[PDB]
Order: sequence, then C-alpha cells, then structure tokens
Amino acid sequence: VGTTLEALFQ
Amino acid sequence: EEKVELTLDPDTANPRLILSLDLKGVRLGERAQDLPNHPCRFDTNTRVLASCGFSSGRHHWEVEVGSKDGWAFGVARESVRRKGLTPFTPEEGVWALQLNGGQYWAVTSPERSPLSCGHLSRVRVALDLEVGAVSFYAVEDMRHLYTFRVNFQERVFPLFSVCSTGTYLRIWP
Repeated sequence: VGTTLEALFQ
Repeated sequence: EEKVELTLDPDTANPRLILSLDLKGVRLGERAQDLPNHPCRFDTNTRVLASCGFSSGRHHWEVEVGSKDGWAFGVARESVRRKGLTPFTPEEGVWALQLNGGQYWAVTSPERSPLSCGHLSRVRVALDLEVGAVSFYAVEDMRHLYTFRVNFQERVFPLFSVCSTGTYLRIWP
C-alpha cells in the first residue's frame, strides 16, 4: 500500500 | 483555448529543486539551498508552481518530461498547502500525471490510474476552467492521455514536482 519512498515527497 | 508562456516561480520552489536560469526547467538537487522565507514556498514536498495562475478561461502549455522515474506535473489549486508534508492527491489540490515505478499514472486517489500510452516526451496540458477539466495529450500525435473533471472554485496554477535526482521537467516553447 501507499507510495514508494522518495515518491512520498512528490 | 489559449496558448500560454509560463515561467517557474522560484519563491514557490522547494529549496532542493534546481531551476534553470530561464525558469523553464526543474530537477532535484542533493540537499536544500538557503533560500529566503516565503509563505508560498513548498518546504517539504518537491514542488514548484508557475508564476501565473488562471481564474477563468481555457489555457494550454507543453511540458517536456524526463525518461526516468520521479516527476509529476499538472495543475494545483492555489490553496494547496505549502508548509509540511502533504499527500500528492486530488483532495489535497493537485491534478497530475506521474512517472513512478517505471510506468505512467494519472494520480487519482485513493488508487492511481495506470496509463497505457507509449513513451512520453512532450505533453500538452489543457486547462478548461469554463467546463472544469484538466486534460493531457502526447504532443507528437495529440493522443489523449487523461482528463480530470473538477469544477474549480479558485485560481489554478501549473504544477511541477520532481522527487528523484535523475529526471527533469521543462516548460517547452
């Protein structure tokens, strides 16, 4: 579930 | 509709973003620079807006996109939260395409919408505040990629985000 790591800061 | 010539607003930009001198291109640098304080500056999410937003009418622009993961772009409502970590979702005020995990998405929420649209090099973003829509097309054949339907209630800005150091976005002439 949720985003990949760096993608959380998109 | 109306073609618009956009420039990135460096006071909105997350301080890790590297903006070209002509204010068309954006990539992600390693570490933040000591940039001046502004309420409009995204301090956590890796975002930047154009300097010009739109309150009425139809407008379009083009965006050249990198081939590696890490970008997302489209539009944001002006009230998108700038301070603190926000979700990159429509309910938080961003309507965007994204290259992530090796494939393209329209960032719908709670589940993103995967696209089958070949390779993207340049994309036309068409904002229609009359009917309430934001649409994306591949420039080379005008193939339709996705349309978000939203009856916008405030000023809407071109939005760009880069969360990985190996890719870029560029407003394209």
